[PDB]
Amino acid sequence: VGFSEVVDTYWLNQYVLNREAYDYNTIQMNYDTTALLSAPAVQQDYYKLFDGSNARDRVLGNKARITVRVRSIQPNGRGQATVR
Amino acid sequence: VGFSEVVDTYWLNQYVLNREAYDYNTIQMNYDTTALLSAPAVQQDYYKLFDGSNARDRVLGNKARITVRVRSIQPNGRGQATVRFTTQQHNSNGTVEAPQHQIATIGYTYIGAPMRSSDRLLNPLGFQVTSYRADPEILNN
Amino acid sequence: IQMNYDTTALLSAPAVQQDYYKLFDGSNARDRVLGNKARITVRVRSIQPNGRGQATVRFTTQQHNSNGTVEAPQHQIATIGYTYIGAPMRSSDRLLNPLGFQVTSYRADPEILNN
Amino acid sequence: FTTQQHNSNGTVEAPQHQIATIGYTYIGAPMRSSDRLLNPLGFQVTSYRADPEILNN
Repeated sequence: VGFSEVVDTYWLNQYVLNREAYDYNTIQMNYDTTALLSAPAVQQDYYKLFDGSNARDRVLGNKARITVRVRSIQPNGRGQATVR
Repeated sequence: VGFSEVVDTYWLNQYVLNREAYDYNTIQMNYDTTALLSAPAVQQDYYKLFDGSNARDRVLGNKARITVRVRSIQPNGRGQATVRFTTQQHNSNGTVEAPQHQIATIGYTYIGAPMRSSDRLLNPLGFQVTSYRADPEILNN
Repeated sequence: IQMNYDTTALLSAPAVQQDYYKLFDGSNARDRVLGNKARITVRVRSIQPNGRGQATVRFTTQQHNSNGTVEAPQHQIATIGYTYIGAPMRSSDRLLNPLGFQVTSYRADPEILNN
Repeated sequence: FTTQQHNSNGTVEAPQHQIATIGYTYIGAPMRSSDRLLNPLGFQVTSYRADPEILNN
């Protein structure tokens, strides 16, 4: 049975925007996307932002939302870039 | 060891194109259509784009126009999809501005068939945007 | 027009598509007569189905132009024979006609306003 | 044809415009006094529909 700069700046932008932004209505995709674009260490740091009494899910919840936009990204080396 | 979307993308396209686009000559239909395909919260956000001194109606007016086209839409969950599209500005002097790339995130549902002839002939399915945002795409290619 | 043109073809049986394409051919082509000097605005007032793939469309039309003038509006009635061919299998078609609407017969005559 | 609604509070609704399509025949004179004094010709509708008129004027 069983036998049968352009590219990096895009990812850096989408990562920051989705990571930092928040909307009760779309966050499940941004949340999973951020994790998909994060090393387990990073994923955990991110997941923790939605934990405890100060969780983004409780602080913003469905009462407030965060809008994020990237102005400029410039790579600076060997796996490293700055996002403004 | 050896053992080892069609309908929603249409509405999302038509919504973004009509919402983001502008032409003095056709905007009344795109404007009403956008509202018809929007939750009151969303409708208000949209209506406000035509208000004040920076209103699309005053900035573009009948001097400049916006052309919008959608490249690709991919649903990602439970009332949510990503729309990848472009936009450009044309004007009365015959010039064209460089095209921009944008990505919209749309939260949506359907409210069923409407009960007015002026609505059913535009949105029979009941498509409704409940949340909307669109950011510039950064072409880090 | 490029989108309306392709959309019309997308919603038309080959026989109908050809009838439509021909309106843009020859010296009397819409592309030469209207070109970029004049434009046509169309709005539908009412549609009522009457049978088995057939409906009546009551609509109006008017011509606008580059000199800022407008011709008196005309009234027309279309008779449309139609079916559906199901969902298309190309992204360029499904994002325009997912239902498969297709006109199999088409005519539109002037309305005589005997009011 | 046209149609309008009036009511007990003395108000009147805006008139609407409609168009009927009538399929018909005649069945000849009826054989009852209560019918011949109303439809002696035998008029009979065999199919009927009426849709709103769209005043695209």
